[PDB]
Amino acid sequence: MNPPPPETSNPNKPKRQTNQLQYLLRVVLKTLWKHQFAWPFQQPVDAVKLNLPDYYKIIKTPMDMGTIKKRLENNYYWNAQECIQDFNTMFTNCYIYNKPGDDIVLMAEALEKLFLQKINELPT
Ligand SMILES: CCn1c2c(c(=O)[nH]c1=O)[C@H](c1ccc(C)cc1)C1=C(CN(CC3CCN(Cc4ccc([N+](=O)[O-])cc4)CC3)C1=O)N2
Ligand code: NA
Repeated sequence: MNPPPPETSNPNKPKRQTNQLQYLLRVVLKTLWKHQFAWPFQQPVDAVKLNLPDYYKIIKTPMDMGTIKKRLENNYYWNAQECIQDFNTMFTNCYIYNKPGDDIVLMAEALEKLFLQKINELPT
């Protein structure tokens, strides 16, 4: 079975709008979302439908760009650091669960290279 997916809204979580967060949504997420390698990462990992039965025995902090996209669009975050941490978690899960040189790890590295490309231009 799959665990419950990460929340994308919470009536008890304080939130802000900042230029850094606008940048993360409009530049970083939108650029990675359209990438030809984005598709494994655009929704929570369905370990049943994808035939990764051990996935959630290993990965205890799931994250994906579909969740991140909705958190940004819903204004879930307080600061840019929280959003970067979610991206970092997504990539980490891929590198931890899969083995070095796995095709999916090669995909994640290309997306991560682009992610860092855009973060290097994050505004003040
Ligand atoms: C980030 C999580 N994640 C992932 C995977 C993983 O390995 N590790 C992870 O962490 C898996 C993975 C993703 C990409 C690549 C290049 C290799 C493996 C993996 C995903 C998504 N998905 C969808 C399909 C599954 C069906 N198809 C074979 C296939 C084709 C056609 C037919 N038909 O025509 O009928 C039948 C069967 C291969 C891909 C995966 O396979 N996510
Ligand atoms: Na911020």
